[PDB]
Amino acid sequence: EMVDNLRGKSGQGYYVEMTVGSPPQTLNILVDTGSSNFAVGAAPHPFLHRYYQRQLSSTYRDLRKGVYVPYTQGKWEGELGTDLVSIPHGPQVTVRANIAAITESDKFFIQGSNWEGILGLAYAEIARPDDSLEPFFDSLVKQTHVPNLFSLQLCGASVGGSMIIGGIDHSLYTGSLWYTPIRREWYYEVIIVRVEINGQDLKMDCKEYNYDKSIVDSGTTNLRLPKKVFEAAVKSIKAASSTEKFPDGFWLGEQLVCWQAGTTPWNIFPVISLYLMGEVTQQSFRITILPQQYLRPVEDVATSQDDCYKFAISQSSTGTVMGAVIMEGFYVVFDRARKRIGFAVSACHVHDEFRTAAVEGPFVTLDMEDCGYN
Ligand SMILES: CCNc1cc(C(=O)N[C@@H](Cc2ccccc2)[C@H](O)CNCc2cccc(C(F)(F)F)c2)cc(N2CCCCS2(=O)=O)c1
Ligand SMILES: CCNc1cc(C(=O)N[C@@H](Cc2ccccc2)[C@H](O)CNCc2cccc(C(F)(F)F)c2)cc(N2CCCCS2(=O)=O)c1
Repeated sequence: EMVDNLRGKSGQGYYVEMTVGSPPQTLNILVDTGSSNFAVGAAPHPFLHRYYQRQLSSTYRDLRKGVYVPYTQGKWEGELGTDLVSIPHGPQVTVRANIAAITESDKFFIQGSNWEGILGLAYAEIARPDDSLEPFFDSLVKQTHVPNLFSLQLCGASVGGSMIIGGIDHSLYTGSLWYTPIRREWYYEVIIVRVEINGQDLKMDCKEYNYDKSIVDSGTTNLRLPKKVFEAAVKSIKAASSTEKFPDGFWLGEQLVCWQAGTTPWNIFPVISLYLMGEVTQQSFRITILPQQYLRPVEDVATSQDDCYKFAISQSSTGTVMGAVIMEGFYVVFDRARKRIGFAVSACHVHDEFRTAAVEGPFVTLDMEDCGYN
């Protein structure tokens, strides 16, 4: 019943159907492993087709406290309250949860996205205004018998996939699940120990990859990399693809790259391997990313004699973000109960006739260095 319960549009997040209030008001809610506030449009906005109407809910309780959340992209402010929340195509559970009723926003809501709010699935430590505001998943686990785990299978304008709450769906992946420790419970923080491009080690001190943290973030589109890592990665991708030359603006995400329909030269773009810390000392596994992931298609009927793409790798000053383009085609298990994140090749994994996304291990290094930045 939970399979294929996610929809989206490319670059605009994946959402699940939810209800808030009693009687239930149906809203589409963006699934975000990169924050911890459950928030819903609660006043008219140019890009909202619908919004939460507190006055129509018998079960609403105002908490008499405002809240402000600035993301990497977008920001909102609203009023805290609590109400009943359900997931019609999730576990047949309903919980009373904290809800931020958004009454003002700036570059948050997206024209044509089909979602009206956001479900922050990370830990209390990064909830606003502070960690006493219990996140939704914590409320769900406490109030129901749901096991303390969820999994996301994001598939690659319309996109889809599945969120499985309280379990692992074996029909959604092949091969082995490989686990990386959640380093600290705030974001879903993990450790990258090695990066390869086109099979060639980037050859940096591994702490650089995690300056100042690395996170798994379904709510962010791109692979985001620390400046020094971004610059080295762009250099390596440019070199591997040097049979064709693209404008500087493409590499900065300012510009599209386009080819005649059906002729995208995938083979000239390299594979990227991120090695994630294993559960055992100096052991790791790698997830391999194809250009079908990091060249994000941009749908536009005006450009449709062509296939056009945005470079979905960008610079960060706040550490690494493994966003949606990285997660797509993997089955990603957020095993909160065992403080670990599992990766496997998903049922909707990306591949062509030459190459495929992969999750492979184990790998061993003799280097005794801790790759964590702090
Ligand atoms: C899905 C919408 N496209 C993008 C969304 C976000 C982003 O900030 N996502 C946050 C949720 C969100 C979803 C939809 C619209 C707007 C925001 C996600 O929560 C960020 N997670 C890290 C974070 C950063 C700062 C504060 C917090 C806090 F914890 F919530 F406070 C979390 C970033 C982003 N990037 C920056 C542009 C250039 C492209 S990008 O991918 O590099 C593209
Ligand atoms: C904090 C829980 N609010 C509420 C919980 C339930 C309830 O009975 N939940 C059961 C599932 C359900 C889903 C949708 C409609 C009706 C029922 C659930 O199976 C009960 N689980 C045991 C339980 C009961 C009470 C408290 C708790 C708790 F875990 F301690 F919180 C658990 C109903 C409810 N209301 C529905 C609108 C109209 C009035 S209401 O108060 O009855 C508020």
